[PDB]
Amino acid sequence: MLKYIIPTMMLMPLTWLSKNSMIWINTTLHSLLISLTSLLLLNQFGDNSLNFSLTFFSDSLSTPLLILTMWLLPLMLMASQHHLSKENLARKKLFISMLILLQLFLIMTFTATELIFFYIMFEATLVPTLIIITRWGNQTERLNAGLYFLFYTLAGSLPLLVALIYIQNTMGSLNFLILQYWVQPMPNSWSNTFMWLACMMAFMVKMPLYGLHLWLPKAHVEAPIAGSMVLAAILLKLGGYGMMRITLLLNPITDFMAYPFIMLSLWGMIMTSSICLRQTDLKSLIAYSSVSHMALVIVAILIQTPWSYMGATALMIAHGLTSSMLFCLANSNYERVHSRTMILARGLQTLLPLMAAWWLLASLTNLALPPSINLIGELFVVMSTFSWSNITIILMGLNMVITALYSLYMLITTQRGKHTHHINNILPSFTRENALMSLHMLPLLLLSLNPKIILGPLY
Amino acid sequence: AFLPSAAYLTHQQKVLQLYKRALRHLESRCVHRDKYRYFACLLRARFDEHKNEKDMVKATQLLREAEKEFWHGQHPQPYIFPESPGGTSYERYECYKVPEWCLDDWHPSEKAMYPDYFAKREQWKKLRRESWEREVKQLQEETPVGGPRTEALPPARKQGDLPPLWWHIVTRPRERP
Amino acid sequence: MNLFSSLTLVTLILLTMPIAAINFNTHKFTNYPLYVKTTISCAFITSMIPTMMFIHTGQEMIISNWHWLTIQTLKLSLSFKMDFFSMMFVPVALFVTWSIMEFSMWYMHSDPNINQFFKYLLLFLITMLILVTANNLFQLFIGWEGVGIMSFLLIGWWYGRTDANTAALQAILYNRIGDIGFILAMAWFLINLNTWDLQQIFMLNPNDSNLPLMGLILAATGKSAQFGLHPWLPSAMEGPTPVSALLHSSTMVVAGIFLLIRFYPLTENNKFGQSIMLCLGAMTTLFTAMCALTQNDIKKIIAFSTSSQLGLMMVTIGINQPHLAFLHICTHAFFKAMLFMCSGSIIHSLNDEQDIRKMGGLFKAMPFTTTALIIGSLALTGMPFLTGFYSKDLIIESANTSYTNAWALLMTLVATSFTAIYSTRIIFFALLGQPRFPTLININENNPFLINSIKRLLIGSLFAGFIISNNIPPMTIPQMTMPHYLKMTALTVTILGFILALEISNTTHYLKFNYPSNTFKFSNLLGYYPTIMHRLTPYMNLTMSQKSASSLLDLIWLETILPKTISLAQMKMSTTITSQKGLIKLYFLSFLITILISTTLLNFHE
Amino acid sequence: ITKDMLPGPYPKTPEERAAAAKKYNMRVEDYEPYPDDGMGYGDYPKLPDRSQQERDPWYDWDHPDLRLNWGEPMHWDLDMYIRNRVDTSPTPVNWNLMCKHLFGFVAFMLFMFWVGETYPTYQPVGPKQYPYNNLYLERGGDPNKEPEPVVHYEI
Amino acid sequence: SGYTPDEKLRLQQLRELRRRWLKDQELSPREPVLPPR
Amino acid sequence: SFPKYEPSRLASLPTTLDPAEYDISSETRKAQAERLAIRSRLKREYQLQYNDPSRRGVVEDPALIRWTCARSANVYPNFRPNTKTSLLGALFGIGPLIFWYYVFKTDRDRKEKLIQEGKLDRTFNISY
Ligand SMILES: CCCCCCCCCCCCCCCCCC(=O)OC[C@H](COP(=O)([O-])OC[C@H](O)COP(=O)([O-])OC[C@H](COC(=O)CCCCCCCCCCCCCCCCC)OC(=O)CCCCCCCCCCCCCCCCC)OC(=O)CCCCCCCCCCCCCCCCC
Ligand SMILES: CCCCCCCCCCCCCCCCCC(=O)OC[C@H](COP(=O)([O-])OCC[N+](C)(C)C)OC(=O)CCCCCCCCCCCCCCCCC
Ligand SMILES: CCCCCCCCCCCCCCCCCC(=O)OC[C@H](COP(=O)([O-])OCC[N+](C)(C)C)OC(=O)CCCCCCCCCCCCCCCCC
Ligand SMILES: CCCCCCCCCCCCCCCCCC(=O)OC[C@H](COP(=O)(O)OCCN)OC(=O)CCCCCCCCCCCCCCCCC
Repeated sequence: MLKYIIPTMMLMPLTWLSKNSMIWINTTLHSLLISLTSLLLLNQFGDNSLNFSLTFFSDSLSTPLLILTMWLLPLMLMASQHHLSKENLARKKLFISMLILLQLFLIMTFTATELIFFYIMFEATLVPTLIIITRWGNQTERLNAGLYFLFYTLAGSLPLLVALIYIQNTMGSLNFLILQYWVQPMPNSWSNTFMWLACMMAFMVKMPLYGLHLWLPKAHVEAPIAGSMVLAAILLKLGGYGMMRITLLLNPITDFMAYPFIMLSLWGMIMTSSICLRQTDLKSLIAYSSVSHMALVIVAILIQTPWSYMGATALMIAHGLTSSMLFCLANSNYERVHSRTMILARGLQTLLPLMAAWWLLASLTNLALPPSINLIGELFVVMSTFSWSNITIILMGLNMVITALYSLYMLITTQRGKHTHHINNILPSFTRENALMSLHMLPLLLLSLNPKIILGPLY
Repeated sequence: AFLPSAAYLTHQQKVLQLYKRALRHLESRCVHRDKYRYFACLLRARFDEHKNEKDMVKATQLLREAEKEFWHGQHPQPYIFPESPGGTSYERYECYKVPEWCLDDWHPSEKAMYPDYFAKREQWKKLRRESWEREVKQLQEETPVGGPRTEALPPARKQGDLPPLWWHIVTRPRERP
Repeated sequence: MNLFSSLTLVTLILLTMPIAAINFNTHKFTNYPLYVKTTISCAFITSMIPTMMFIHTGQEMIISNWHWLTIQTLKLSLSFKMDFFSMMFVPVALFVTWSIMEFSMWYMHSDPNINQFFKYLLLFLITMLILVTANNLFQLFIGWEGVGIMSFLLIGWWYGRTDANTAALQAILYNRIGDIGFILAMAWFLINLNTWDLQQIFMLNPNDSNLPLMGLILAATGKSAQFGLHPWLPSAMEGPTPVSALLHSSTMVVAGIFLLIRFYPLTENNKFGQSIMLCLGAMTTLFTAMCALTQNDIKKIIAFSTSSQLGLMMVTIGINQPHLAFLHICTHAFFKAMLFMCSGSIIHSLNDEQDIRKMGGLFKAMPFTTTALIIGSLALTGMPFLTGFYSKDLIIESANTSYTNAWALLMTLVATSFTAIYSTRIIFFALLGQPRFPTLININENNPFLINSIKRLLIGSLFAGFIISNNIPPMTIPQMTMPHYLKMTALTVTILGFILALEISNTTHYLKFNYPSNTFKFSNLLGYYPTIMHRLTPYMNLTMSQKSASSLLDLIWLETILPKTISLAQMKMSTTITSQKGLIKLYFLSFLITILISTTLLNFHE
Repeated sequence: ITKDMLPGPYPKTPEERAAAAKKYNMRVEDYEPYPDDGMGYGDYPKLPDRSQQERDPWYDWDHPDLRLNWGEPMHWDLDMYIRNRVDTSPTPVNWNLMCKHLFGFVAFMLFMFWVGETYPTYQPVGPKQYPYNNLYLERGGDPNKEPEPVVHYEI
Repeated sequence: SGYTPDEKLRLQQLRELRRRWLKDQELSPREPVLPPR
Repeated sequence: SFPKYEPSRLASLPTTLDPAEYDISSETRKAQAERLAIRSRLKREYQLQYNDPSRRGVVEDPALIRWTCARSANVYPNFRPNTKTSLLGALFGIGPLIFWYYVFKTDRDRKEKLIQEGKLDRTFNISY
């Protein structure tokens, strides 16, 4: 994995030694070169994971998250270069440094062979995210949002530290490859109950779990566009990655510990989606949609059937692409009206037709239109949870109604109807913005041709 | 109720609006033109019966029970004109009513496609921006203290002035673009 | 094998070619609608060859040409099923769509998004032929959601109009409520039969098929606009007239009926599903034909007409006669598409007038439209040996002569009378009588697009029931022995409908005014179902979406219990610790109390 | 925008109520806040819960699709009372009478389908008769077993 | 009683400017000026 | 005589059938004139900015900003935990969680009891 970590670190001299007008073009070019290089991780086998060293390996779960992560950096650089154009050159280089450093932490978070190194990188991802939100966020509430984002994650994860060090003392190792073969069944006790909670609640917060999700409609909304892209597209999916790693060590206790949390998700996706029907802030509507979509990933990991893991990792990759594009579309209208009120700018298909078509495609992938990998993940999770209990389809199916309802209302409020009269600074769509939308949507639609690469280690 | 100039509906205006709505809902009930013609003259006779009532209390009472009469006897799906609010073609072409300022954001390769149109548009924008300060100082010298009482706007007073707040009435899009 | 499968796939690839043309364009077109119309005419000509060589031998096959994805035992492939249903439905859909697009080359001619319109309409056709030629549930679900999304994009065509966007989101709402049951059926077949392919579903032949058939009936209720999930189809007339003619009369709305026809080996062994389909389709064909008796908007009348015919299709599925139902689909496409085309020709000639109380005198004024509208209404009501006679009459001859829910039979016959009543309502208010439209007569229909497009479906509505019903092979045994009152039932009830509604029509010429009774207000306000359930069920959702979910839980209580209580606790303990007066006496007195508690109270010196 | 033009706490003195009504651009005798039970409304006005469909459509509105003006105090549920959502407009038949008619019609239809299912119609014939022991091999019977002899006779 | 004389004068002046605008929406015989194909 | 119109929550009373529409008293005249005055002032203040050629941007509506601030930010500072909010938060918050918990727990206890006893038909079930 050292053929990826070293170019990501060489992106630091590539942004701090660049000419003052070349610091976006060079970082975009070489980050796209790293993203083209990321395809070598697709050397996956049906039996063995691509095991590099004592420190790094990459199975078919971590590989699509890595390719999405290394792809997301050029898209964040294209997204965040317009509103940081009047910024000081040193703070501009510091912003690019925080994005590069966050990618650097993420690519060795997903390839951590050992779990306490996973913890160190997993909590290392807080600090560039916290600095990006609380420094380049636009409104007043970025400080409070950074506080909530920091202290939900740390309060969930400092018991995870004690739990992982307890596994290191008990089993002898926190290598995942060793613990595939030295896993002991976890019996029923209160000690093993709080063992389970300490191993799970950090990732429950990072997914987020319903009831614990209060950081997210502040952290995703008060962030800048690159912060919202990396928080929605990757940093939620650390929780699903970590749960899929750590429920190896939590059997058969998960079979009766998952019962409340599944309820919290199966009801939570009914609530948060319903919250999306009454959100006046468009960016908050996309945030609660992200909560509603990650509730299915929580359910699928907690029922721990193969169809559920295949659908959950397909839903993670698909929601990363779709939610990143929806935040970028909301930014494309925020850079024209300078407000996030959804009812303010209306009728935008009369003025911006191709950008309305990008809104249309992002809304159709949001509502899981087949054969998108959104629908492949959604459908496979629904199959596995019908196998879990035959009544859950009601909570699934009603969700698939409400998920349609706000996905098109967002399309009807913003793009359709009569245009707002007094708003006259609606510029034509830049080539940069349509490039951003196309680089989100075209990989998402190409993955419908060959979806087996985003279906996880048990395809 | 809700009018831009008047703060209310007078009794005479309420009687006229009830008369128009009664004839329209009756015509919805009375599809054919001769049958509607007969019953519309009968309804005109009913309106011309109590025409000369001088007691405003008694007249308001008669208007109120006539509204009760109408609400009991209205068509459930009345006739609506196509471009009328509730019709089948109402606000249909609002997706083609592009505002004028979008023409300011064209590329020069498509502005040069219409040279006379934009060369004629520049003097519209010129006339607008040199009429603007005169009509603003017209509005702030004629409006009473405490704000304008009604939503009515004054006309132009001089020979050379344009009427105040005129641009989004003159340069509104056509109803069939 | 080499001719059949090749021209089968050539039809679909040919239909996808103008999508590549409109996506790979630079220029202004040399009549791209003519290009799409020529493409669909060529697709009809191409698809007739596999249909004729199916009529010869009964030659069926499956083209599982592209392996897509293997989920451990579920090998999803790009698999096209060429059986009786695809071989009969693809040429009918292509012929009707070719007529609708030559209609649209005249009707939508003033639209500056006409290439976008023909693009969307061809995308609808591609998704629908994906639906009907599908072999597994995933590909059928692709076509299912595709025709739903193109229904959204074509109801909300004039998107600045609020009512079009409202009706489009309404149609999506009811279709996704049906999709709940569709995905329920897919879930049941994967978990209990390890398949989405129809062949393994049919060969395993499950007995406990209550739940998946309930899911499929719910899917057909949502997609084919049965009762409970009906109002989106009359709402769907808010789009343009060729959208209502192609999608919402003949092609999209029969997809739930097509879904229950496709699973006929599972319905011919489940009597409970047959009774549920029978009662539901009889309820729909009663209620929608009753609502059509009093409507004044002509597209709403023809929309309740096609939903009543869908209810009759659900009835004849429910009496275990699926091939009569599919024959009635292929029959119904012709005259119902032509009724919408003639109504839209009236609408265009009268300057977007759709209310029938401003029509009339169009007998001699629009004579070809008059002729084709009369032929379409006679085919709808089952005039003998027009196309609607060759299925619908036989349906009644099977609905009477079978072990049947008798209330469903009586409501089916009352629906059959109501078809005659609203058909002569259309002919009486649109064609007969005197003018009621305004005084600037611009009545004109002399475009060869309009004339030829109604002409081909007119020849279809004359001869297509005869041609198809003689060319198809027998799949059941037709019940042909029955008494004279039971053979003449449909024709007698239809003639009674015509006579009674002529009496009702001639009562309107009198100079007598009656108050509207509760039956007229019930049938005129759509059984009160779009009035209550579109005001109450959104209300009960959206307050629950804000007063309970948004504000109360995730802005107050889940925000109260974890972060705010802990934050106030830490603030309060911080203000109690650091509230020291700086006095040295008090600190050393606390040290003495510390040493006394450490010795006497905790025994730290032991 | 500034602080004293943003919503604040619930008004309890009449001068704070007058300042609230001046803030929300409406008359003090027309200004009615939500009742202080602690639901987070604050000083926000309780507008009388009318849909935007009920507004006068012929008026020259500032926002014609919303039927709403500039500076006009929006309803708390303005996202809910748009013309794409919940309509409170008056109906020619009473609401309770509509519910009576709809529930009575649906219940009568369900009861009569149950009556028709309990007493079904049929034809005055026997059962359909099939050869080869009621088609034993065709229905999927195994040939190593042997069914009971189903024999039909002439009549 | 119809319009006031102020309202009549305003509608006449707005009518004149509106008809000037709508007449100036017409095309020249040289427009559209197309590129050399 | 005629059946009187019954207004509902979702079917309001018409303006024509309303008695308080017909108030010819002078205090209602002053109320209607004062509302016309406020609406005329806001209309003038809007369309002075709206017709300005120098303006190229968003005419900011403090009513809309005020509404979006009231829907989100002012909810918790004007929350008081009392009997009504506690009962509605415990009835609507942990109520359905308990409900769906007992439903899914009872269903899975029933299904596991049928499977481990050899009752549930799990014949072709090999995808899970
Ligand atoms: C590996 C090689 C692969 C080669 C083949 C590639 C296959 C397709 C890949 C994805 C294509 C997306 C690009 C087009 C859409 C986005 C841009 C756009 O809108 O442009 C408009 C523009 C034309 O319109 P315009 O008038 O100029 O402007 C638009 C107007 O303003 C007004 O706009 P509008 O709204 O009127 O028009 C938009 C319209 C709006 O229409 C819709 O939104 C309706 C679509 C949904 C319903 C119908 C489809 C339902 C599903 C059925 C189809 C799938 C299954 C079929 C298979 C058989 C059955 C199983 O959409 C279309 O016309 C698109 C038609 C195709 C739709 C495909 C499905 C997308 C729906 C959302 C996701 C669904 C699930 C995933 C499906 C993935 C399929 C691969 O198109 C272009 O300029 C095209 C430029 C070139 C595009 C290249 C795309 C591939 C790039 C990949 C590069 C690397 C690989 C190399 C291959 C390169 C191939 C050339
Ligand atoms: C984001 C906010 C929510 C975060 C939730 C985090 C998880 C919730 C539960 C955490 C419990 C504490 C960590 C447990 C680690 C268990 C490791 C282990 O070996 O356990 C077995 C051990 C058992 O000891 P042992 O393993 O040495 O015993 C040998 C084995 N037997 C039992 C056979 C003899 O458990 C313990 O010793 C104690 C476990 C419970 C600890 C209770 C104290 C903490 C209370 C909860 C704090 C929760 C977070 C607080 C902050 C909230 C926000 C401000
Ligand atoms: C205008 C240009 C047209 C093409 C010009 C170039 C070709 C010219 C004509 C000569 C033919 C060329 C040789 C033949 C083609 C190659 C043959 C071959 O073996 O191809 C390899 C394979 C054949 O399948 P396969 O089984 O060998 O490989 C599948 C791969 N595995 C086994 C790993 C899963 O692929 C193709 O043929 C690809 C094209 C397929 C065509 C249909 C694509 C539909 C896309 C839908 C996406 C979403 C579907 C979701 C739902 C699916 C159903 C559930
Ligand atoms: C085989 C068995 C068959 C059984 C059939 C019966 C079962 C289903 C029972 C009925 C459920 C659906 C009907 C109720 C909801 C209908 C909502 C709807 O369509 O609202 C339309 C409304 C605008 O309509 P309208 O006013 O007519 O438009 C013209 C404009 N003047 O638009 C709006 O007001 C916009 C609203 C947007 C938000 C929608 C909120 C409501 C969502 C409801 C979801 C219900 C899911 C139920 C799932 C059950 C699964 C078991």
